[PDB]
Amino acid sequence: LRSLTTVWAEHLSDEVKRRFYKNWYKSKKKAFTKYAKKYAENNGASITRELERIKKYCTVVRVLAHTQIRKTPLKQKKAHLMEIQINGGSVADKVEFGRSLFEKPVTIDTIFEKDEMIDVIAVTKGHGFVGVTARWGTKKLPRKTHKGLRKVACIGAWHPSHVQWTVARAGQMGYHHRTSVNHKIYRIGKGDDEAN
Amino acid sequence: PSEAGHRLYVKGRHLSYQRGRRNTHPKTSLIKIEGVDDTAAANFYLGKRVAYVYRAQKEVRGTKIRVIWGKITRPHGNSGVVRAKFTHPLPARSFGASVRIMLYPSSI
Amino acid sequence: MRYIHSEETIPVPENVKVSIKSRLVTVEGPRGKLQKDLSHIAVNFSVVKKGVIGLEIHHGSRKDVAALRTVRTIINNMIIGVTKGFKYKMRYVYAHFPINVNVEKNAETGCYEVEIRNFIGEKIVRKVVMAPGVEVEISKAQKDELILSGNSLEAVSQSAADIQQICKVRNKDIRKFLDGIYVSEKGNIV
Amino acid sequence: AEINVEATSWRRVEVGRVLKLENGSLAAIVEIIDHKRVLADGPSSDPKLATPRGIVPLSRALLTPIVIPKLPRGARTGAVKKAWEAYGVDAKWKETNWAKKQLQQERRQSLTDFDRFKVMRLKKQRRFEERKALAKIKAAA
Amino acid sequence: AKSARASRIKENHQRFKKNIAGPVEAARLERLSAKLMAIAQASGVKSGKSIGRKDSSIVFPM
Amino acid sequence: AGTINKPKKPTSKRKTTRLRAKISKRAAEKKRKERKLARKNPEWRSKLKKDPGIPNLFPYKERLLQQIEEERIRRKEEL
Amino acid sequence: SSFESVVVIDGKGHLLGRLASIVAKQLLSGQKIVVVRCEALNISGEFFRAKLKYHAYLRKMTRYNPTRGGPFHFRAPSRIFYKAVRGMIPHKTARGAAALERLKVFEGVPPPYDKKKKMVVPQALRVLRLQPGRKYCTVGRLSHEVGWKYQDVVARLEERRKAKGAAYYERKKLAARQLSEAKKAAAAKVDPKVSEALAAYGY
Amino acid sequence: MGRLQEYQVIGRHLPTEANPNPALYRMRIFAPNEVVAKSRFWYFLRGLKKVKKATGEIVSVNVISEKHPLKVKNFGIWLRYDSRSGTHNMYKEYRETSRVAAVEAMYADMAARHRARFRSIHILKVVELEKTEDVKRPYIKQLVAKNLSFPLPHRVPKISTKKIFSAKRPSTFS
RNA sequence: AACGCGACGAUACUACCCGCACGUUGUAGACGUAUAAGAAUAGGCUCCGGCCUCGUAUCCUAGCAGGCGAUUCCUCCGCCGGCCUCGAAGUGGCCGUCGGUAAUUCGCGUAUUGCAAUUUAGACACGCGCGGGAUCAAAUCCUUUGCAGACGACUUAGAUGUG
RNA sequence: CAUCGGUUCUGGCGGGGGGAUAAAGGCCCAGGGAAUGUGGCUCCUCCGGGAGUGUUAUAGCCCUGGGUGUAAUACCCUCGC
Repeated sequence: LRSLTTVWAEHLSDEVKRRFYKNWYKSKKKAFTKYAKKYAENNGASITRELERIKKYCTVVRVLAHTQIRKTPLKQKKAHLMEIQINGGSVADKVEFGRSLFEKPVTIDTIFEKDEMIDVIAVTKGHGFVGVTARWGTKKLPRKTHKGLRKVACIGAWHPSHVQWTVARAGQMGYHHRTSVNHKIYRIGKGDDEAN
Repeated sequence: PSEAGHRLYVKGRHLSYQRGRRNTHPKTSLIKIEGVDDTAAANFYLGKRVAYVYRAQKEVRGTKIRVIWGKITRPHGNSGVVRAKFTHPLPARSFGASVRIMLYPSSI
Repeated sequence: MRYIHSEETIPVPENVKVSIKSRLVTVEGPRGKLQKDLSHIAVNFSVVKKGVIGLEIHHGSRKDVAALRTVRTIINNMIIGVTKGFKYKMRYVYAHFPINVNVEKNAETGCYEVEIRNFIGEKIVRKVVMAPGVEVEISKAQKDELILSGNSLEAVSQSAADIQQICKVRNKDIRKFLDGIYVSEKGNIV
Repeated sequence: AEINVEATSWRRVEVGRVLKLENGSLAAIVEIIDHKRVLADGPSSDPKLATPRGIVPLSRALLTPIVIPKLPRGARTGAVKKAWEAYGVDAKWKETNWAKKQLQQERRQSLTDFDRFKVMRLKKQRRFEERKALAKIKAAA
Repeated sequence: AKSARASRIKENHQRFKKNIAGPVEAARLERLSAKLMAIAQASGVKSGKSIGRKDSSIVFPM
Repeated sequence: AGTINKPKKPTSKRKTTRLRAKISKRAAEKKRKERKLARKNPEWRSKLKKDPGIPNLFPYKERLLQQIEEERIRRKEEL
Repeated sequence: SSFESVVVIDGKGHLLGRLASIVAKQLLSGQKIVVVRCEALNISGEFFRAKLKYHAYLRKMTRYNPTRGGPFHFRAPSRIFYKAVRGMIPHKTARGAAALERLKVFEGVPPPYDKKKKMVVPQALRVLRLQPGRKYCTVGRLSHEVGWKYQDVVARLEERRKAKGAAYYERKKLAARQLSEAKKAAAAKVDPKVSEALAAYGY
Repeated sequence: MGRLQEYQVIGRHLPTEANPNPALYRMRIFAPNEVVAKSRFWYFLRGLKKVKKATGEIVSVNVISEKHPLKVKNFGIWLRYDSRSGTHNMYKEYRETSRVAAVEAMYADMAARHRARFRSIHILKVVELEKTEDVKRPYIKQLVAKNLSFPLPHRVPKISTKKIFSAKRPSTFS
């Protein structure tokens, strides 16, 4: 798969603009400024050309969505942006749907439902540099073992004259990308509901 | 105006030196001449001069182009490959390089 | 040794039309048409006589010559299929649990589907889908009989084999448990 | 009973079949030895088409549509020659599209440089007037 | 025991998918799509209708 | 067997110098031993070998036996 | 023996080893070689023999670390052809690398090689080499069974390319016809001396 | 085994006071040349009459050309060859225009079908079949049949090996 | 893939783009470095007449390395603009303007490079220049954070604020 | 570059000798023989072609001897340009 084009909205927030910057406080915030002029010049002929191109040549359509991080108690001001695929219908239907969804908030209850069983993609809690006993569940050596007991006694007793990739070694444990499946949604509670 | 070319030589490719399976003698080179496939066809080009043309970095006597000259000595094998002897042996980087076989000295 | 020339003859009825192009034999008759690609065997097709197909091979080996008889029999089977058709009749018997067989025709495929229930009291439903062009009917003259008919002998017999094979008794003595569906009679429709 | 068979029809070696060799010589089958060697004789009076009587392989020979009818199997040079000027093999061979192509090939290979320049200039005449004709057909539709 | 890759278990799961969970997932899917559509609806060169050109190589550079 | 989808360890055809020399030594020892057993062999051997004869499909074999009888009669008459 | 800037070879109907040897000799001689449509390439013998060969090749891997030094199994037909070519070339030499940089292999016929003339190699053609009755297999089919994912994408791209080539074919047929009546109409206005001299010389 | 010329080799034992005129012996040898002809003649003389080269001498060596090299003939060959089992007869039939070509083809086919070399093959009789009725083998009976005319399917066209690249797909129909 | 690739945003300068002005700038190596059906090979192609071993073919190919001037021709090529079109790594078709153009013939020049010496001639990328058109940006160190961490690295925040 | 000398590679041309004074083969003369039966004749048919007869006719072939002929040519040797 190869991305052919992307189509951006006319107005975007500062929290999603912060995703393109590392020193936003020192930045002049010039991002997307000349791109906003393409909605004005030639009555959007260029952006209409990208819309016709995306209707004609592509087979998979993904919207870009950012999370409103200002409504959370987190100290972070830079928002999280991802690609969300549109499934079902034809390519023209997907493009019209995305263009209708531009600059618009989509809540959680219209993407997911109560009783739906979904998948969770996240990152594991980091633990730093971890020995083999907690890293792999290996058996501890007996008490006062020479050069340590939280180790593996034989990393090799046999040929090759090398350490194999399947032998347990100490290192970073945690902070791994994980995709877990089959998670039931018990409730989708509403923010404006005072008794959710 | 004229839309014609100006080529008065015949093209060739320099394959390798005279060699065995291991030992290699750079004193004699092996060439394909364009359009020859037989020993009888290669027998025409015996004694013809041959020039290999390359470019350098420095400007000496009004040119950045140097030529090494030689002559075709004898046929080689059955596929029209010819042996060439030069004043200086060819660079080994020139394996696959194009060479210019002259039409002179002519016996026509 | 390599055989200089070998030939075979195929008689063709008057109502049968045969078209051969790039070893793709089309046989058309009163009951329909049949198509079969025979480009995997080196054979020269010719019209040696009115109503006679000539199969020829030149400078071939014994296996290449012996393939001509298989070619002849497949072509004659196509002719018999478009002319008279093929009919396989099978019987199903049971000891204690009556086998409930049901035949329907799927609209969106056009093919026949047969569901078998209560095979030695099993709660699963065995669904077998016939090849296209094969018709399955319940016999009304006799008891516990399926009739399969078609133009393709291979398709009809393969569907009969699949119906026989879906009802296999598992982990039991076959001398005592005689349950199953068995192919009984083979012949032509007319 | 309607039969429509679309198949191939090879030229078939037989007593009297005329073969063209690689040197331009022409011969005729007089006897069949095996499927890879045949006995051929060329009795033509033209030296370019002449072939001495003897064995030739089928791989060293080609197939021409000329067949001498009713030629006896194993006929000697005199009988084959009587059949040859009875049938006029040379005239039909010259009428065939092959011998035109090889004759055109010597008319190419025998050219002097002056002949090549004349070919170029006469071709330029023909192509100029053919380009004019090309303009007329392109302008019409 | 039969594995997760067993053909019989795979066929049983396929029958389950087509006959039982299928209508439930379809009904949830269509109602969620209805809500999402409700929120969503709540010259050629000079106009962009014609797809013109925008404002390492596969071939050998010659 | 499941050779197609799961092949096993290949059988090497690359001979080793030690195995080649050992096979050559055993082979030469085998010819020497067969020479010794041929010299010491007590099995009876015919002075005249079993003549295979003349093939039956030979079209002129009856003519050859005609010349055989004629030559034998001529030799008997001469002697 | 003809020197070209670059030679494009359709991979359809060719034999892997013979085509690889020929193009390796051309690359080491100095001829630039591009091979297209490696999915339609052919290998002689029955298909299960090639399956044996590729699964035996799959068996090999570096035991202590498969991420370095091991035989890396490229499943693409073009990359299998590239491995066969590379095995016939001293690839660990500078001359070998400078020859290998003159080769490009692709699945299907990507543009702009779709609008370029394709050569065929008679010394590697199946119809000119193999005996009738002998079995043959497809490199694309082998790749699809051993894990190449892009058989159907190449199939539909080749389908659309064949449709466009068909359109170019009726355009070329129309041009060929109108050129034929152009020559026939111009033949009346040709000078007879020019006609006789050109016929005598051979055109 | 090569360009075989056929030789009549005649030899005898050296004259002696006891036998002033020894008997002459003539054999027909298919040999590459005259040296091999004399060598095989002396070898068969050791095998038959026990006459040595030291005690004998060659009287005549003559080259026997075919009477009709331009006439297609059928040859029946009666032969004895040595294999690991021992001595074996064969009768075989060939189709050539000369005895030398028949014997060369017999050597080549015998080596290809049974791995016999020149020193392990003894030619006993090579006879020209005077009638077509005497032909026994089916692969010669099919060639001496009535009005035999056959096509040539799938002929690979002649393309020069130095012509590496072709601009069109060749046809295999002529 | 840290020597695989794509899309997008912002890009201060000596940065970017356009024109010509050339390289003691570099290139596994220009010299016409010309040519698109698909498919089958015990069968194919077509103008529907017939044709098929053959690419041994087709295009182009003449003039100071290709000049100047006529006679003559409306043929070929190229740069731009418009309309379409080309997504497998995107480029071609038509129209219009402009410029060049032996298909025919003729006139003036060619010398002296001295009897051969690559025939210094093309493409891509790079650099120095002018004369113009367009744009006024980020990253890191520092402080802080603990969703992270041996140190690096990672998630954050620091420019008027829901800081 | 030309004329040379030594060594050597390659291409072509003109003659002589031998064999069975090659063997063939072409054209004649004289004999002898057969069908993978030519023409003719008879019998069947799908009217396309098949079955039977035999000694050249409205094709020819095989064997022997003689003439042209001290023919040419393949092969080997050999004199030169």
